[PDB]
Amino acid sequence: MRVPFSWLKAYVPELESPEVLEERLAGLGFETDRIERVFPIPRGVVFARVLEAHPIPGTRLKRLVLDAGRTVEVVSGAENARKGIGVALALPGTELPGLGQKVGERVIQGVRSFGMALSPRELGVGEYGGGLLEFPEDALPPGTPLSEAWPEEVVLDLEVTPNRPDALGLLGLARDLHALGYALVEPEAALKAEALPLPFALKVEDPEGAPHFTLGYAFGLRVAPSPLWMQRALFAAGMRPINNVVDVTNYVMLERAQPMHAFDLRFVGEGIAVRRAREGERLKTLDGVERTLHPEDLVIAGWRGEESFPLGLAGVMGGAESEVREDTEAIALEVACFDPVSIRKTARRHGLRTEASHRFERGVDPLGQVPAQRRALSLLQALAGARVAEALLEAGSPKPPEAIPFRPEYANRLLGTSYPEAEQIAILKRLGCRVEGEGPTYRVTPPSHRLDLRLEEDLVEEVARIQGYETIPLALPAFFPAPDNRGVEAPYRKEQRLREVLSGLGFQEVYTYSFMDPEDARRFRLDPPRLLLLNPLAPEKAALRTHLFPGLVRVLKENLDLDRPERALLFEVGRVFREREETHLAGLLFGEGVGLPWAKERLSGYFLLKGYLEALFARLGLAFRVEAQAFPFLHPGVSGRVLVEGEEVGFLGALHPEIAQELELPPVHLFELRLPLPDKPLAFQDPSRHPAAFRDLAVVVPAPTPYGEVEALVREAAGPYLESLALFDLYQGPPLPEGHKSLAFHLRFRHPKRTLRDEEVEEAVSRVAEALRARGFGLRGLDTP
Amino acid sequence: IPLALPAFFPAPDNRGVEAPYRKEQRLREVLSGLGFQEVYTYSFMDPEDARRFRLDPPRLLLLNPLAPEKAALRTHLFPGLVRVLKENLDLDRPERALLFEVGRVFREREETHLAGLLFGEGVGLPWAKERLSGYFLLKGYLEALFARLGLAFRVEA
Amino acid sequence: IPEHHPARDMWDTFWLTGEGFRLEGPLGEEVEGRLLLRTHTSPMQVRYMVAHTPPFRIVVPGRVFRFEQTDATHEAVFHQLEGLVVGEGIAMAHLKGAIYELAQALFGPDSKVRFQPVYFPFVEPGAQFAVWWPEGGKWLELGGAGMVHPKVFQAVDAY
Amino acid sequence: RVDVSLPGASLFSGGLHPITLMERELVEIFRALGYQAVEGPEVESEFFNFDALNIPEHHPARDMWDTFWLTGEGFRLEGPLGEEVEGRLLLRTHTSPMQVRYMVAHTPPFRIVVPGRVFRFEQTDATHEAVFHQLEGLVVGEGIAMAHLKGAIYELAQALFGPDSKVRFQPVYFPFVEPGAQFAVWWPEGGKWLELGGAGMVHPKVFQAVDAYRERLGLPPAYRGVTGFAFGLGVERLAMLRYGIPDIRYFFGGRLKFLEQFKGVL
Ligand SMILES: N[C@@H](Cc1ccc(Cl)cc1)C(=O)O
Ligand SMILES: [Mn+2]
Repeated sequence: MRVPFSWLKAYVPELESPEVLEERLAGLGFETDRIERVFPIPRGVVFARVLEAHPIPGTRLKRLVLDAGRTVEVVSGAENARKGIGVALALPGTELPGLGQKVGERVIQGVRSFGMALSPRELGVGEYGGGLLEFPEDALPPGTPLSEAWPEEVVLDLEVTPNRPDALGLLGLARDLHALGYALVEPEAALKAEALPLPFALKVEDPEGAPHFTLGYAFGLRVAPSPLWMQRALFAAGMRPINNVVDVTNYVMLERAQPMHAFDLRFVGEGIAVRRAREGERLKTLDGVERTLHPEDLVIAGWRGEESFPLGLAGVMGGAESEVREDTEAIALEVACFDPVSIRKTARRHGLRTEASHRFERGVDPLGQVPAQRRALSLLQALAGARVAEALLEAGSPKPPEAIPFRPEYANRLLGTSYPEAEQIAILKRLGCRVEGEGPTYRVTPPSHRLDLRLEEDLVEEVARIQGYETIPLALPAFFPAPDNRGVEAPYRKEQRLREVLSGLGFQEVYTYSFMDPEDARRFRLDPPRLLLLNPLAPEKAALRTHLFPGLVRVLKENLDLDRPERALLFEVGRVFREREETHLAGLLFGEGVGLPWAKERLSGYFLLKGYLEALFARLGLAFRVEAQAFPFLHPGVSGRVLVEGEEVGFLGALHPEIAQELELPPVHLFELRLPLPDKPLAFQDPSRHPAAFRDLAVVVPAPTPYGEVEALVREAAGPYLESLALFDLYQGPPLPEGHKSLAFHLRFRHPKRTLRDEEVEEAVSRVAEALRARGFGLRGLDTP
Repeated sequence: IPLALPAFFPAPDNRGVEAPYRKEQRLREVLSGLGFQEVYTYSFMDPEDARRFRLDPPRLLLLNPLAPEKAALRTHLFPGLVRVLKENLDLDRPERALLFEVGRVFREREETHLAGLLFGEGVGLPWAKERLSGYFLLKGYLEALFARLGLAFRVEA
Repeated sequence: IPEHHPARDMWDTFWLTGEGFRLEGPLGEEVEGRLLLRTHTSPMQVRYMVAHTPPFRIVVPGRVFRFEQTDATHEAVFHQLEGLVVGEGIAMAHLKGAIYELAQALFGPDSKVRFQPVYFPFVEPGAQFAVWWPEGGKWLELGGAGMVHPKVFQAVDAY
Repeated sequence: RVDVSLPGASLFSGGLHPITLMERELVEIFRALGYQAVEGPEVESEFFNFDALNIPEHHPARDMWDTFWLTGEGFRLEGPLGEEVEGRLLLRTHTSPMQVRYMVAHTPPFRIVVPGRVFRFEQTDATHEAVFHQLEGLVVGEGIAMAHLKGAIYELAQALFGPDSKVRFQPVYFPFVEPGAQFAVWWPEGGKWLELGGAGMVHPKVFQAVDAYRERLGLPPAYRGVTGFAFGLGVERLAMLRYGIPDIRYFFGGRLKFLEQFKGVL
């Protein structure tokens, strides 16, 4: 909202300055996003009177004869340029903002234009440049510098939150400032009404949409330009003056968050009808736009005989045809309260956002209509010499606001402040609230203009803001948290350690968007995404990711394209979606590997990751195991599932080649698990003081048999005194029966209480060799040194 | 006596007073995540090890030691690590070992030291043979550490 | 924050579709309602409250989503950090002390906080706070806050 | 084709020492209560380790700590404000001297917890060490009462043993506190009272020592109108109970088969 300092100052006279004002509004709950000085007018621009306009033959230009102290001529192509109005005359030599170059005396189509008459855009008071500024022919003494009646203005760009719709009216703002202590000046609606009948009727066919609807009657209208003070005010507020009547309605709207519209009675017919639009109904709105109404649109219509026709889009924008113009003599004045939701939908439906819709959507004072009619009619009587009728046409009867229980003690308790009771009640009273009773709990009934005041809490915030959030002291609470809140952070802490151990192990964390490209479902060979976006940012982000690895494989490529990493060991923890939302941990390897920069031998690929992963779980004190299993998105040869502490939690392997190719990528290794990982509780295993038994043995098995099964059997059969068991050598070929291989196992034994006798060992090394062959496996070398 | 918890804004000169302690903790944690195993060794020292491990003599001594092997206060952290290594080879028989210890050392002024020790065959494939170990294995692990700590690491002879 | 409410425009929502998805409630139970990507972490203070009892102090970090145009200082996918301290006798003086502590911890002894009234349907009094950044020498608008709204407590207990 | 169940590169897997884990958990417990952790020097002055704490020589109370006395020159023991102090050197017999150092170097109110290696000339058995760890606590400030010490420990217990845990306070003696006390926490599982540590309201003479030393250093008095509580607890005895360690001698034993057992733990 634009807040013109001098305009506001009319209601709040004692305002210190626009800077101090910005400050005061901040504390009241209104933040200004900008402060601008706006009407610099050079001395060269003077007020002039158009004595006569003469069109130049053969041209579409006119020779204006102007009274500017002395008589001067100027040439203008403006459609509104006519005699009888006052204009802004920039004399030769004037530096106008809008052009950059200097104004001068020049010859145009046979006549010497002594400077030129300005448009809002040329004078630089408005963006409008399609016509001359139109002033009252007597606004000033011809030739007087325009500045002398149009000083510069400072305008605050104020943010008005939805809860304070009353603040969409300058007087509403004035009231808040008043609560702070400033004297408040409310305009007096000096009206001289006439008891006589209104030549039209009101028929509100849809009270849902038009809960409270009034109509004023003003006739004997002398439509003309607005006084200089109003044009200045309107311009500063972002609006453009049109004339007497139209301006008065914008002025009052801007003054008290109450949109109103004057309908030329020529088009009203027998009466105004507030109804829903009949499907197909057409309406050329004020913006010159020809539209088609939806049956859900509230419309201000008129009727004549057996015909009903639309006059305006109720609460959004009036019709083009009934717009008040120079030849208008009487009007029907609409001042109402519309159903916010209705206005909201209609506004959207037609892509219209107006000063009016905006205020009705946010809500209007349910009982402000009648006071608004006086203000407007009064102004119309003063500026358009209107003869106003005494009666109004009213439909609807809103109920006043109810009383709210208020306890000064609670206010102070909730805030942690200690404002004396009297101080509080006074504040409330300044805000226009009525306070009854004598405590401890009062009956506080708010002004109908405050839609935001319904609860006691609502009142304590009123006390706080007027006292000032800075008067609330600082403190820290002390208390024993309720029992069910203990260790409630364990989960969060658990995942954090995980990320931290990973970063310490060597993995680099990466954040990837939670979105997904529906196609990647096909690309990376995954089941289709279960959740989709009704309104995606793009179709490549139309679904919600089901896996974490696809985003990682992508970032890899993108990193190879921008920079050219030789290697990369990444990881990412993120929420994934499918059936249920779940947290996943995924990692990706790639590149040459680990080794010596100047050397050649290296460690990489599957077993590099598998090794890094072994350390991770080793560090987490959890069992890690990788059994072979197929996965669409994995290489058939390099593929297996993950078994943390027995249960399957995810997968590990090389990215399937075909995918690698479609994506133009080298072999990429990776994994993806489901969090949280299992928890293996500690069970301290007191070490043995005694020496351990060392014995080796190779197991001959066919190349196809998985290392896992062999190891499993060997351990399972090694007995309850097995300490270690490690593969220190894998071999296959001559002299073994090809299609076979030997597994070099280092074995250890130890007894907690005493040492082990060779009987127990050599026998246990047999309990294995037994089931080892009984299972179909050899023994290249038993009791090997 | 009832139970209660105090509330108050701590005096200004107490802010971030824990930074130091927190800093060393991260260090230990990153180390354990990089692969190092933490070890605690007695702050005492055997006066002879001064000669054994070729170190200047210990500056602080005990007027009443638990034993003469614990009669001085350690000047270095590595001697205790080299020892624990042997003792570990004697009880159990570790093939490898990547250790670390953070501790207060004494000499002129009491100072905090970080020491690490490598040993064994190294990194590679259990069933294979090619391996990464010795100097450049440590030097490499150490490079990662500082890489992780975002600090310049360099080793001049 | 009801529909067609002017206040609901403060959050541009990403609406989701598709079936078979099981959204689970606070007490692990299977709830319903139109799915969407959370526009802020706030809903979590409702979930937590129906699942625990006061007094307590929680902070909930989290990825949030909003349909918006991505520029140099604007994202559609970012992170928030909520705070919620409920308990008998808790006052706005405590909210102010918390943020004061936040600032000190974040910018040093020469830092300071500032509170201005602002609107949020879930708090009353409502507020926006800024912290003084001595180095860059300027007020950074950090976040909004306020005393939990009566209707929020009622929603929790009703559920 | 690859035997994916085949062992991978033998990258080393690290681990943290039992005491580190225990100390960490303890420090976290108190951080949540607004305590900040700071440390002190292992080699101390008799002044900080004893005198400043109201424990003079030939005093029967000084027998509560069997001191390791040090000798040798060239050693620079630095005081609280970085200055070069004097006094008979010794290995601190408890972390307590640190609450004096911290107090002369800062101003109230505040909350600190100070972990640390301590030394005592004693015979090493299965549940006794000459070299162990303590965790001190010190909360000073205007209006601080014994009701707060009791609440702190109550919180310590809950955090350490669950909702069915409970604390117990009995009067006990310490030259640096008055009232003085010993506290035990209820361990639901093992179903028994574990005597954790001693505590009490800082002693008037300790505050006086601090301010006197401050004057001597040019600083203004800061502990004239404040009270405070402190506490101290043995770490190993708790780590053992918690991790189920049978012999306290393991901690400094350096045995890998032992240490490696704590990689998982957090
Ligand atoms: N540090 C003391 C224990 C202690 C007692 C009382 C307090 Cl207040 C603090 C700590 C000792 O070594 O026995
Ligand atoms: Mn309010």
